[PDB]
Amino acid sequence: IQVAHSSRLANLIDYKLRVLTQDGRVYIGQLMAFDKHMNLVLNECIEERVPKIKVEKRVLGLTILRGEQILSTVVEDKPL
Amino acid sequence: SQDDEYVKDWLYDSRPLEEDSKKVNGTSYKKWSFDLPEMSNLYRLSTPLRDEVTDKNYYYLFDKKSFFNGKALNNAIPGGPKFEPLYPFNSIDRVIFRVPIRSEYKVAFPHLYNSRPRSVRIPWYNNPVSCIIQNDEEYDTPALFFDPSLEDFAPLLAEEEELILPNTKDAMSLYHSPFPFNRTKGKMVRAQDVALAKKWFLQHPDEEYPVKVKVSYQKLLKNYVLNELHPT
Amino acid sequence: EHTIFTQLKKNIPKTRYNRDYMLSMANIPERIINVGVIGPLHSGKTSLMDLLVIDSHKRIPDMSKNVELGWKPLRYLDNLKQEIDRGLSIKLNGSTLLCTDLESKSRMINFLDAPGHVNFMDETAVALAASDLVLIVIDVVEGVTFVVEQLIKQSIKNNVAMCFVINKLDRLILDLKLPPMDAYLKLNHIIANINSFTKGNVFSPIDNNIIFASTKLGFTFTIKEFVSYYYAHSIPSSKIDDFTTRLWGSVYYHKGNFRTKPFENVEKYPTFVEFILIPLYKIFSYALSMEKDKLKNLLRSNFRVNLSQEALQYDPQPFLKHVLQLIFRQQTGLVDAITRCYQPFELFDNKTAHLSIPGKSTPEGTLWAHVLKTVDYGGAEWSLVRIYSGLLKRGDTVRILDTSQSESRQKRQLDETPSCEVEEIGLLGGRYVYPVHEAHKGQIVLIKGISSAYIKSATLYSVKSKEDMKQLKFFKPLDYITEAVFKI
Amino acid sequence: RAELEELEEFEFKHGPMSLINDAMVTRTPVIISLRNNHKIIARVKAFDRHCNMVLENVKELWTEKKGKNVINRERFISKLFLRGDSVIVVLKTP
Amino acid sequence: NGIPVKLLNEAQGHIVSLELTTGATYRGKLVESEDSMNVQLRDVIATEPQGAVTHMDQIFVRGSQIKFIVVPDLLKNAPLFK
Amino acid sequence: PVNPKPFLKGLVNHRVGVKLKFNSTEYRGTLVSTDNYFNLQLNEAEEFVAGVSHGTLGEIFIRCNNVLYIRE
Amino acid sequence: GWKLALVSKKTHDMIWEKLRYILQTQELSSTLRESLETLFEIRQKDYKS
Amino acid sequence: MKLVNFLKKLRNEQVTIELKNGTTVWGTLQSVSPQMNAILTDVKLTLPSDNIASLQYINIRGNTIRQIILPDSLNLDSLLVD
Amino acid sequence: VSTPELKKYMDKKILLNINGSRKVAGILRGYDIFLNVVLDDAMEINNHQLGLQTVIRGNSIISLEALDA
Amino acid sequence: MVPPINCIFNFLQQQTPVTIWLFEQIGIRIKGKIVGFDEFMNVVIDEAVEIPVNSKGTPLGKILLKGDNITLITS
Ligand SMILES: Nc1nc2c(ncn2[C@@H]2O[C@H](COP(=O)(O)OP(=O)(O)OP(=O)(O)O)[C@@H](O)[C@H]2O)c(=O)[nH]1
Repeated sequence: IQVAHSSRLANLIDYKLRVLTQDGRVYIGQLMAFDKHMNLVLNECIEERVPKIKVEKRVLGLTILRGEQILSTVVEDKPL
Repeated sequence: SQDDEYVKDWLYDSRPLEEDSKKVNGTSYKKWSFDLPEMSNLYRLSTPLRDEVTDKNYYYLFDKKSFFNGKALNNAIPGGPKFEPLYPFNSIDRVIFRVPIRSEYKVAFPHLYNSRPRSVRIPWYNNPVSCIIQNDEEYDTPALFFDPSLEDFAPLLAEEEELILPNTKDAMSLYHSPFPFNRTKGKMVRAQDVALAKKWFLQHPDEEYPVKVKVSYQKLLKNYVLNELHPT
Repeated sequence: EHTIFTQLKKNIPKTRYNRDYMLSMANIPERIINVGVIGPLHSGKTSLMDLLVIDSHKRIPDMSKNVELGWKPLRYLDNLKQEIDRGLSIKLNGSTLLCTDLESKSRMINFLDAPGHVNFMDETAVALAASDLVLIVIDVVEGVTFVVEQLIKQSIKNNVAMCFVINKLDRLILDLKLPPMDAYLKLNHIIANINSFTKGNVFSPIDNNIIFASTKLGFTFTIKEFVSYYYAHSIPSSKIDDFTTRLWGSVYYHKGNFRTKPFENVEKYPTFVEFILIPLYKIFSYALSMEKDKLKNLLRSNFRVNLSQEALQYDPQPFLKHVLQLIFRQQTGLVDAITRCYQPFELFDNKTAHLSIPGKSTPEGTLWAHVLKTVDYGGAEWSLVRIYSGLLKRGDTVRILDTSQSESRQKRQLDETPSCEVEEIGLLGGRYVYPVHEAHKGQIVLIKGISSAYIKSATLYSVKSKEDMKQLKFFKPLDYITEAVFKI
Repeated sequence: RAELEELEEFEFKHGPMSLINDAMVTRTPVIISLRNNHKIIARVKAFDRHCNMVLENVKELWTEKKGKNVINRERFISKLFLRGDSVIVVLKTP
Repeated sequence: NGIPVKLLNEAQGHIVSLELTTGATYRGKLVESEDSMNVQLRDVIATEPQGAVTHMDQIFVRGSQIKFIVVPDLLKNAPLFK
Repeated sequence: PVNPKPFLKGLVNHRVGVKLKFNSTEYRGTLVSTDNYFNLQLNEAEEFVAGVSHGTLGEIFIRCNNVLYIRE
Repeated sequence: GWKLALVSKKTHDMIWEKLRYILQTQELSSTLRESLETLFEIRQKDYKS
Repeated sequence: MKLVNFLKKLRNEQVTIELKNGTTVWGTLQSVSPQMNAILTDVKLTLPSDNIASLQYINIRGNTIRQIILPDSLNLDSLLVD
Repeated sequence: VSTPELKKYMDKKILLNINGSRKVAGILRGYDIFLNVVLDDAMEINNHQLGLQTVIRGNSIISLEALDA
Repeated sequence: MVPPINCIFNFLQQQTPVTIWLFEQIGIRIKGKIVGFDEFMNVVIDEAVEIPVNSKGTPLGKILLKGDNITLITS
């Protein structure tokens, strides 16, 4: 995996981002919009739960992720 | 060198501005772009020849369209031109001559009051103009009319105490002016191409000139309409 | 080719947003406002419409150089040869515009720039019948004359939401050259008049009912809009509402950081004057008189506005217009005013009842629509139809009833004999019929095949059951407010 | 902003925020119970409104308990930042 | 103002899905939204965390409980972004 | 008239018993002072683990967010 | 009034200003209001008679 | 009075971190937000008896951050004063 | 400041989902900005009523469902 | 219409049989009568009683309970 040594989150917007969630799932997709409260809008969001064995996988598309239920953000891949 | 403080130096030149590289295009002398106050000066100076009629309504049943209509029906508006005719039920028993149906109407609503119209244009129709002009030595005042019955921050454009600048009294006037002075930039035209005289006879004849002068006016309008009418 | 003109082409001027999105939005009601802008002769309503359209679209062909500059008004919604040459809006040449509100939301509006001249009020009546909100528009100068009052009465009697536009401020600032307090007073007088006429709801800049426009210079604002733009930096998030409420309605800032309701010792003017009107005055006064560099600096500082280097070399009117555009970013505040005003959709019932009859079992899924008026919008015969329930698809058969046969039909009910196809559908957009297959509920579209099925102002329907048909009702003939008594 | 910080330090000295402020002034080791069960013996360096507190001389005490094998575990850290919400009860050891 | 909350309120009317902290998904027409995501729906299927579906006419939700909201592919187009 | 905050101001310099939510325990010590946040401080606070004094903690400072109820 | 305009114009203007200020921002008597209105109407011509 | 001042003043330091669940995080302090959001480049994670999961870049939510183990060469009193 | 528009649901029975899978039936009496539901108490989840008039806290609300249309 | 502030002002003056449920808590309830009210939802309760849930009358007195962890009230 490769990414630029970025200063802040908004500078790397529209990047394929692995986004953890407090309930155990991880949402992977290119981020369109962020917030002061860390609400995120993934362009091609993909629902990936970790069941109690192997990864659960599901496609969502354009979705809002609420900020409170986020654990953290990670860059998965580049734009385009 | 006080009222006419800017133009005075150059108003009488062969080419008004040979250099003045900011104010004109250059020495080719193709385009120009004056600042405000000099434009104001020009306007003031032009008081004798300037169009001097802001109320666009004024040319009512006196536009080129109106003239054309008059032509097309032989319903000459008496202040204006009268042409060679364009061409070579309804009984007294029937109709009721309550309104004596005038020629002025026959061009106003040409398709309605004038039956059997041919080659007839449609004129304008308009809103009432209340451009109140100021006389002198003041600004922003109701004069000609009556009045109605009844966390540490300042508002916008703070530290701009004077509402009106010394030029805005004149700028407003300029803004209301017609096409010559209206604007603060233009392309040149040939002295030839400027019509200092058209604006007098296109607008209405002032007051009680001798018949001959009235005739002259009419003649001029007849020419003008013809020129307008056969686009070359 | 033809003289009495529209677009008649594949390449309709491209929009900033995309029309696919607009049509998608138009799938659901509660997101299609039918505005039907109204007012006296030369209110500026058509000019307002033009402003909106221009704001919406990228580059129009008809938007020539001069109109762009702002010498001539781009009267985009007087498509008829006559309506140009005559200088009057004469028929309904509305537009479908995906309009952004001040708060972030995207609603497709069906505007209808109706005529103002009082002989044409017939045409206007249709707009009232059509539209669920009405942007009444008023000239400041003439104020509310009788015509405006009449219009208001009609709207209230026709059960339609109202959201006023006090238009042509440029006149009172430049033509009349009123002092700012005087201007404020005038405004108060006007709004007072409005309130007097409208016995029910009380209109004001607060609550975002009134809209302060100048379509020649090309700017509208609600106070909410303006405040949002230029009094969000200064004052905090929560106290903004209070500020908004204060601005208008005789409260004086008092040189101090929390105003008094009564008189103040130091300054003279109200908050509305000090915090809006005075700024406008400053703009106008400076956008003519002020040495351009200084003006540029001020714009940079206070408004956060960058003048184009071309705009520096504009003529003083068009320059001013450009500046105004830069200041009041869009016709967004106006849209906010509309949406906020027409947040009641319980009025829909009242409207429908008023038009046809008080009834129910209408949302069974039977498509039915008020055929408003036959128009000649692309030259050809079109029928402007407002759909209420269901959705109409292209190449569908439909029952149609001329509202001559409406009362009679009603009487007879307490055998769908007339019928016709729908050859094509499209959307009015000032100068083009933009073709669309869908024609969803709660909106206005143009259809080919209806026209010849009726004379004026029909209803349509397409029941899937005789029982359903029994449950139906039919619109009354549109009582065109003016009676025609000029016999030729 | 300055008047709020003045009443902050004023309200600390008089209110119960004075205790661990005085513990920082005396600079003693203090035990702190935690949300995920960690008795933190440490020297308090920093102190704010929210009870976020940088800790010198850190010594966390807990029990990683799984497999019927009580393994009371503990570690030393040089310096550590504490978040407020984790704290349950701070106490100054005599 | 929150540009994701901007999107939510712009998404009103479409068939949107919604899972909470509880893990119980929903799906139907949205009706209302605010700064705090005080969501309302119509025609909403209400699948419990086990998978037990219960169709119902309407629902109102509090924003604190919301986890994520499935928006359609239309809001990808326009007009909130640019 | 007997509100919480004035009774709490009367409860200053008096014995109090603190109960909490998760991984929690009753207490018993003389309240020292309070604020608008309801951050507590006790002297001679005894750690009553479900009403059983596990240890005399003494001079302590309890956080506001984990407070459930406070009694005599 | 016309005479006032003629020579002592500043005061006349001032008088107008005060009058208007009174006119609209006041709990003013109705007959008085009508008189004022009449005054302004005549002002529009500035005493023809 | 704000430790946010100090945490803002902590820049380009390689630090360990704990979370609400208790996950370790070894990475350079790229920046810290006024609400504790630890922007970190060149990061390495290890869960709470579990094996390594190293990564390129992680900005973690402020509230999820439990306890940041600071580096060795660190004068606390130098940054605390203005 | 944004008032949750419960005037559509005012004076109607509502199935309030609250913390720990608990349900509350009851006709609505009023509310506030925090969503604290003032409601006439009804049977709590076979089924049994506690109280006559109740006020539920907003933080404890999971959801509130339209029982009445 | 009755906001929670006004309904609790009825509970304040009345002091009628209140039953309280608790936040993040199913195992225990309370039974008393409302005596206080804060600007927050903090309320002091006299004659309060700890009442474990019907899956007895256990001892409890007068309590200032931190009101941010409330669920039910009903006087
Ligand atoms: N001074 C000034 N004039 C304006 C303004 N807006 C419009 N006008 C003028 O008045 C006319 C009113 O606008 P239009 O759109 O042309 O008229 P309209 O609204 O179509 O009137 P109807 O045909 O009755 O609908 C324009 O033709 C302009 O010349 C303004 O803001 N200031």
